[PDB]
Amino acid sequence: ELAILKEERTTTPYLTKYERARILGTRALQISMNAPVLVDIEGETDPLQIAMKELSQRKIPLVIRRYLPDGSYEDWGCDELIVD
Amino acid sequence: EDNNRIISRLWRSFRTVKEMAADRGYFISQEEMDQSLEEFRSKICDSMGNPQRKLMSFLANPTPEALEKYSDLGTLWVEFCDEPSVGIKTMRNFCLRIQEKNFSTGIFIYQNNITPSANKMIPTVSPAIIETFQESDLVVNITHHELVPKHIRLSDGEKSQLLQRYKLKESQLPRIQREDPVARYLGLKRGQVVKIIRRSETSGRYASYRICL
Amino acid sequence: FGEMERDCMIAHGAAGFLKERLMEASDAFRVHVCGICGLMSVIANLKKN
Amino acid sequence: LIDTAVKTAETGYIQRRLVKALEDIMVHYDGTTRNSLGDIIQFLYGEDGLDGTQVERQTIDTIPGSDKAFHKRYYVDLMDEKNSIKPDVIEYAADILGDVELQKELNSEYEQLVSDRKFLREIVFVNGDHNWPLPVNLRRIIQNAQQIFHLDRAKASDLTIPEIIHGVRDLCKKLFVLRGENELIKEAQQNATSLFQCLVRARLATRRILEEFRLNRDAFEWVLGTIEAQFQRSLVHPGEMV
Ligand SMILES: [Zn+2]
Repeated sequence: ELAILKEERTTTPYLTKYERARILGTRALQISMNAPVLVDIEGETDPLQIAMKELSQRKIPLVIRRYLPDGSYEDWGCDELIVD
Repeated sequence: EDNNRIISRLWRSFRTVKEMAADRGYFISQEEMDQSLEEFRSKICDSMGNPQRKLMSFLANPTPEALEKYSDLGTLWVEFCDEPSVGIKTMRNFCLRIQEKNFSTGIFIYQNNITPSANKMIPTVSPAIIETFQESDLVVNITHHELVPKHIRLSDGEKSQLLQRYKLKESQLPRIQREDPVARYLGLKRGQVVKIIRRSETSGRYASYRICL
Repeated sequence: FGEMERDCMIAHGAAGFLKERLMEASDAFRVHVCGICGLMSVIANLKKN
Repeated sequence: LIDTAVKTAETGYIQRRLVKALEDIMVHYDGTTRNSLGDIIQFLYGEDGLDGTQVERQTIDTIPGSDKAFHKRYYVDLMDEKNSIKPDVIEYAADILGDVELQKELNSEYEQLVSDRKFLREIVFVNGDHNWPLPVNLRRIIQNAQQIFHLDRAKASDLTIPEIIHGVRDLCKKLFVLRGENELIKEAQQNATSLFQCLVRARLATRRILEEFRLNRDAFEWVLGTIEAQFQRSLVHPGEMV
């Protein structure tokens, strides 16, 4: 109802630090309770290391929903936000 | 002697009144604005060297551009009062004088004070708008001062566009008060948004809006 | 955990750390409330559901 | 010891009043700095969108100096031999003296710089203090471009002037603080960055590129890209309890 389509999105396309933080945290929390990991698991076992290793090669499947001030929002995929 | 200082005060007041009548959108020819002092002493003072306020009133018609951009603008009537402590008497007859020609806005400059019982005689002149000012106030034009930036009143639509760009309601803007010298210099009413263009030393030119009440 | 440290953990922005420090690591509690009146005066019983 | 015993608690309570007064002012996803319920406090945060840890004191070359020295620094005249670009710094120095096509460009650019001179000198910095905080350290990028590409010497350049003027002119408009295509957003995008455009136009003018920095082509492109990247990295972050 209040959403904005995929041509009228006008928020900045850069992954901010808070967003990065919550992505790493939540993805690590999922990797811990036995969830499918989507890279080549090798010489690191800490879940945060694995989450950052995924964020480097862009494989994280989540949706940012940025709430605009008055009540609308926008939906960005975590694999098109330009990771700095 | 003491004559020239009074004459100078009245002169500066009249000039400020004209510039105020010029920034609000009306039309004043340059023969009237660039009046020097010998014309003032020769055309206002009696042979005694003393003023006649009833020879300083005038009418003002709007320009075409201001008529197009701002639609609700009639004519302007400017009359300096005569009596010193303006009571009920001059206020009532003045109200009749505005209710006679059916003009839209009048300026009743007083001298020292206005009585409150006559200060109730302002919502009795509708649909016109009577706006009072003291004389000792308008000796200095507050707009040539350093600090005060430019204030530009907006039209009807542009306001709607501004409320669409930010997705707002008219109550969620920085406000200005109805009695605030640069808010009656332009003659504001409840619901009109003035635009301000302030200087800034981090980006040079910063445009900031402000609403009235 | 004074108010000033709260102000600092607001200055950093870690909202989850604050929601933790002021809940789990202190005093969590559960209340059954109604939806018409809106008061904590619900008489509840669990093993009988 | 008595005064020390007195003032500290006073200052503490003062700080408690300040913090309890200012603790709900956020930076929403489009530059507005609204409180808890929408009273736009500042229409654009900090008047420019920048952060606070990212600005550094820099000098704006245009403001100071005399008119004869300013003219000696920025003016270019391709017609007369004595006041043109030196021949031993550019290879193509034989295909130049005479083509008005380009004296047009140079004249327009110099007039623009005069407009910046009068603007910044008259309206904003009245006293003329030419040292103010701004983002993106230009000189470090310059000498980095010199080190990485060995560009020292003793050699003539190969850079064409239309790539210079059209390079800077096509750069100054890719610096985005507010996005969208409504007219208000475009004007706000114009005003939000004016001092910085006066800085870039103040530094990278032609003689101060082919007669003092002596860049070539690859390094020039690398530099423009670097400026864009850093300026895009040095913005405020929506969600910042300022
Ligand atoms: Zn109930």
